[PDB]
Amino acid sequence: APNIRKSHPLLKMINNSLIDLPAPSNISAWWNFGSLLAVCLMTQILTGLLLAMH
Amino acid sequence: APNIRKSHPLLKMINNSLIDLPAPSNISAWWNFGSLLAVCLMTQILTGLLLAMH
Amino acid sequence: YAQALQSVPETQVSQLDNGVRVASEQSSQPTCTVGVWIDAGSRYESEKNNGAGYFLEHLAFKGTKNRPQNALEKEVESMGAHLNAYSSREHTAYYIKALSKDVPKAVELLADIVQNCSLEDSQIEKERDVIVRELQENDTSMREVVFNYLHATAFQGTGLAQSVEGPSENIRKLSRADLTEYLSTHYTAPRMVLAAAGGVEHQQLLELAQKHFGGVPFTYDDDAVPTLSKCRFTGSQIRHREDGLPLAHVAIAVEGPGWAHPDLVALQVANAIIGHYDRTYGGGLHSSSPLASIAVTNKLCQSFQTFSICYSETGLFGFYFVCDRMSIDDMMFVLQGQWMRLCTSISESEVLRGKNFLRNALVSHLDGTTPVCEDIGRELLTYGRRIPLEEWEERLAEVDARMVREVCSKYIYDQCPAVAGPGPIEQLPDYNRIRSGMFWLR
Amino acid sequence: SHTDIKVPNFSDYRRPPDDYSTKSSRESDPSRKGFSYLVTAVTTLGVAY
Amino acid sequence: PPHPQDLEITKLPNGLVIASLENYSPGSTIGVFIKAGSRYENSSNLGTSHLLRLASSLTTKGASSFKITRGIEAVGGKLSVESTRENMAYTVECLRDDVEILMEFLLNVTTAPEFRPWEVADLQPQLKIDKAVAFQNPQTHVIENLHAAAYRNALADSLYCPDYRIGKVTSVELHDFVQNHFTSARMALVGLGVSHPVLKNVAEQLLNIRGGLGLSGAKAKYRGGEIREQNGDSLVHAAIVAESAAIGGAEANAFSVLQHVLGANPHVKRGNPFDVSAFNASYSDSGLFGFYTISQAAYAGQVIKAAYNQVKTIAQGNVSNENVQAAKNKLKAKYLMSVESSEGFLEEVGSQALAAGSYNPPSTVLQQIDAVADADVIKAAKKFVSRQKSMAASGNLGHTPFVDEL
Amino acid sequence: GLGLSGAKAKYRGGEIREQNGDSLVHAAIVAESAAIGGAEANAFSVLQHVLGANPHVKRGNPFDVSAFNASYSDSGLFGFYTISQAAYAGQVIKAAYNQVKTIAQGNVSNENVQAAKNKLKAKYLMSVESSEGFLEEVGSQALAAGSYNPPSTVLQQIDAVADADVIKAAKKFVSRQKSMAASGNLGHTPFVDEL
Amino acid sequence: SRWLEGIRKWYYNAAGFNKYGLMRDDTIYENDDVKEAIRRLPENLYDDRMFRIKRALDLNMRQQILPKEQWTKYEEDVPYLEPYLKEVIRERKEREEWDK
Ligand code: HEM
Ligand code: HEM
Repeated sequence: APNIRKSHPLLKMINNSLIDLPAPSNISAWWNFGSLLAVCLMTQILTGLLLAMH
Repeated sequence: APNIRKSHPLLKMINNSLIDLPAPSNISAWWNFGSLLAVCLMTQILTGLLLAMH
Repeated sequence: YAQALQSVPETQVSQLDNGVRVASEQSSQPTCTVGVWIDAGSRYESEKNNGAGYFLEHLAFKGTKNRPQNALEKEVESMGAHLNAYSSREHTAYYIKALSKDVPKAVELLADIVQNCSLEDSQIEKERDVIVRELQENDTSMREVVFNYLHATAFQGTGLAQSVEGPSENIRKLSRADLTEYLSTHYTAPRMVLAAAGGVEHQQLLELAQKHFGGVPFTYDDDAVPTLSKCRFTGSQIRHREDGLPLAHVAIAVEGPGWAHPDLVALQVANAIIGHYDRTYGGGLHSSSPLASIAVTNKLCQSFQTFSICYSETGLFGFYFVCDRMSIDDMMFVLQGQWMRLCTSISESEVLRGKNFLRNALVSHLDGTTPVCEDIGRELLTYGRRIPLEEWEERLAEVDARMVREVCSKYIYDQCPAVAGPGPIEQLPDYNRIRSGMFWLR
Repeated sequence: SHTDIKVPNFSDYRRPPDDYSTKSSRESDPSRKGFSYLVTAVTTLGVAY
Repeated sequence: PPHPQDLEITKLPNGLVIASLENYSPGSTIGVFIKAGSRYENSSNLGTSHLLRLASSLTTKGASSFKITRGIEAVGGKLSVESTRENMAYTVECLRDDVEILMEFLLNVTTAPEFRPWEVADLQPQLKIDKAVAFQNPQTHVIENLHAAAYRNALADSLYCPDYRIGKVTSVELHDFVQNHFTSARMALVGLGVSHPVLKNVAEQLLNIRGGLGLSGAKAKYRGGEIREQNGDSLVHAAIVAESAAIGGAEANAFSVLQHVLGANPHVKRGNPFDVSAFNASYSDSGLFGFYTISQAAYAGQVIKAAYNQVKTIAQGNVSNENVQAAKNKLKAKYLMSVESSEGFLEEVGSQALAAGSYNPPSTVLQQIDAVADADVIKAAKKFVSRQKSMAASGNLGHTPFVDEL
Repeated sequence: GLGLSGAKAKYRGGEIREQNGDSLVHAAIVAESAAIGGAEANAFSVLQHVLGANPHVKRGNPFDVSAFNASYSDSGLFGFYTISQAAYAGQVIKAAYNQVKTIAQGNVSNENVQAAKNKLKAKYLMSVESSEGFLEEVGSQALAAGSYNPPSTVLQQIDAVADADVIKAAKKFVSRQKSMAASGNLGHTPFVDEL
Repeated sequence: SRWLEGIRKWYYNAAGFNKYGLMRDDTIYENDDVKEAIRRLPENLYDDRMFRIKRALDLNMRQQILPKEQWTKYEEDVPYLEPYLKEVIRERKEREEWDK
């Protein structure tokens, strides 16, 4: 395939979840928390790991 | 759908990786190691976790 | 209704000092149909004899010694009578349909055939190549090859496994003799039945037959009827693949009880429950027959049919669907699920209809003269006498839910089935799978 | 033509001694399934332990 | 007792002839015959008849598409519709008192059809296939084109909705088509295994359109057509006809007897493996005669000219007063035989109770076939040979002739 | 050398109608005639023009009508195609037809012929400006004949004849057997047996 | 004493789904019934509703409503789907019943 971003087994996973993903247009700001919750997690796991090391 | 095992977002993942999954017929016994390697991992993580607790 | 049945005239029966059984149903109809039904099929052939009975069928009409082709044909056509017939694995027959003003003439014609076929060494050689061709036509009818293959594997290694027409080799080489050898061995009064239905009165029939069927038995063999070697069923499959065809055919089945057995009624009632579909129906709302409904909702197949084909001491209780390369699986899944449901959690609301639908068939099973005659012919030959609608009624008018289950499960649950499938069948799962599709995770 | 096709012989070749024509396969197999399932029944059993 | 109870016919004030016949069968069948059909369509609205023939099961006012299908099924009933270019019969079988239960749906289906714009919009794609399977028989395709070349106006209309019109029939054209043809003056409530009074007590509810004549198919004008369908199937289906016949017209029985006087003649007259028969359709205000010939490709020519020559010389006096007796007696049979199976028989009691309003007994129906002979058969053929002909054909054809080559 | 060889084209009085309701009928009527290289040819070319304004200027409602003309090796065709509104197709065909008819019955002034004769001269000379269409000319002849008729004589030939032919060409049409073809609704359209 | 009619009108204007310009029926949650229902809806209406619904999402997307004038007035709200939606539901209850 052409795009080579929609054919690759892994990118296709990303380009279908953070790009090309159909989202309503009128999404409110309340929908910003799933995002935050996720990055909130990345953050904990990081700081935590780094903290567990001591 | 009928099967209700090939329609569900999660089962469909399993029924497509441990059932209904097309495998060659002449697969040799050497192919038994991916399996083992995986269960080998489940085992470590288990015993380990349980061991880390002390 | 019950009265309508109760007022249905009895079917006269009587054997000759010969051995032939002469039965009939007098009606009124200016027309009628009479014919003989033989206790002979392909089942009775050998590895080298197989096909005879069929080679034989294709000559039965082409003339007798008493009156050559040109004539026989001319004499029948001329009287507006119709002569037709067939042969299965355990049952052959020849019948004529005229104006009951000719029982005697018909009767004579009949006899003259089942007793003196010309077997013109010159005619034979012709039909030989006619069959070999006709056979290559029966072939592309994937709806029939499939059943043959079913029997083949279902009763592999036995007399039943052989197809009614027979191998091309046999047909290419059967001898003027073999045919005669097949005729004089199986066409005997004890195994034959002369049946009729129409304006015909029994006596005139008897006499007429008793007159043209002048057979005489000396020894005890002649007078006795030989029982066949049992046929071993075998849970197995056979896959004739070819993605070259437009769609696939599948047929799965368990061993059947056999005419004699009663349950063939309860079992006959169950099939009425799953019934049959066919893209020309109008019904995503079809009463039960979810198999049909489902078949419509999810587009599972082009059609399917439930069947309880049975024989003397065995049979086949299964189903057959025609489907697109891609919906083979779901179809099989869904269907095979119905058998389980059928014998594991059936309901009265279901069996109730089941029955009715049967009774309506049971009756239309006798719509006309030719068909009635077919029952008398058969009934006697396979059951022993005749079963009046009045009877079939009760038999299948007292089947409740628990009865269906008990039986179906008795014949279907955890049994090793026999499947067959020609066409683009890559999607049809392995045996093991359809196998474990024989037990419900109750 | 398909009429020209037979199923090879598994007789002896593979069939267990209770399987050779002219004898109902059915009288002998509830016994055949009984064995197999018993073996499996036992494994589930041993495994639980 | 003796199983005799004169089939009673009672023409209601509407014109709705009601006929019955209690033959005492364990199972009975009621049926609504009508003078509808594609014979009444225009350059537009086409196929509306066909689609109508498929809508059988769509929702009505007295019962829903669901209730009707499962309704009939719960009893072991059978709802079905047999249609011709100029007549539609809506039958339905069952048994005992389960007839009473059956009737409601039949009643509704024919007079209270409320074709819903969705239900039809969702049904029409059917045509595509119902038609597709039927056409798996070369025989049907050629006959469709036969009439095409046989006429110019009505009756020359297709029996299966033409392609171009599939998803275009409207929920309205269906009402309008019904409203104008499903009218008491052109209907009949026939039935078997039923008590005539009881069959009458129903006809009363079955009253929604006094309409009378309603529409009216334009008199079928004749034409000397010829359409060839090139497709190389390996074997040609060729049919040749000549204006003639007419149901109820005396000239009729003639052909029926020539239909048999002919056959062995054309058949017993040819070279190589084939098939040939005498064709014969007797319509309301017209009809057809001739013959269809399934023949091997290259040999088609030989096989057609032949079957033809026979029909020809047949007129030139090649009929012994013998051949006529044989024939005359074959119809007697085919008639009497094609009436054993109640449904085919019911088709007889109805067809007449709709056309005439009477019932010619087997006695006279024969008296009529017997009534004439020879001084006609020889002649019927003449009409053929002389009159203008119109042919139709399917298959390779390359070796097949055109009517201008006879 | 010669290789194969197309069988001489036998003529037939055919008529096939294509029912499809497109809202407007395409009807064409022809009669055996013409032949490339045959003298009788130029005649129609001139009738092809002698006709047109006639059929066109002779009708009712929005439509289109022209004189058809194909000149083949061992045969040819003449007549006319008529794109017309549905229901009006009948009127539009009979008309175009009547004109072709009466045209033969002497409705051609030695004037109309001059006009025409001079239109071909143009269309010829014009349909040769674009090299590819021109190349089509140099070739078609170098294949059929093996020569090259100069514009001088090609005209000398179109001029070579007239009137004592146009009136006549039409006759051949009217009298001879005809074969029609059509697409569209058609329901209001006639068959050749209705002329 | 207090008209449900008085109330209904209160609630209608209270809800506010009209400041976006959409009919009552333009808001019913699309469960199985409403889905069948809408599919039976004539094409006129379908596209009408389609646009309305999109025009509403866009307002909402902009955090802006429609000018007072354009607000659909209680008494002019057209129950375009309720008739359909109704048959769908009773058609179903009929089946939900028979199958028992
Ligand atoms: C899901 C995300 C996490 C949550 C909700 C979380 C929450 C907390 C909480 C409530 C504390 C107490 C802080 C205090 O003393 O006031 C804590 C401490 C700690 N967490 Fe996490 N934690 C998370 C993940 C992790 C992970 C994955 C690690 C590292 C592998 C980690 C390692 C620790 C350690 C070592 C402490 C002790 C040090 C300290 O409390 O300052 N945490 N965590
Ligand atoms: C990928 C699988 C793992 C491998 C290859 C692995 C391998 C090992 C090795 C080589 C040892 C040394 C044993 C000895 O002392 O001789 C060990 C010790 C240990 N592992 Fe793992 N380990 C794995 C996962 C885990 C995990 C995920 C845990 C628990 C969260 C764990 C916790 C420990 C602990 C606590 C010890 C120290 C106790 C001991 O050595 O006896 N292990 N592991």
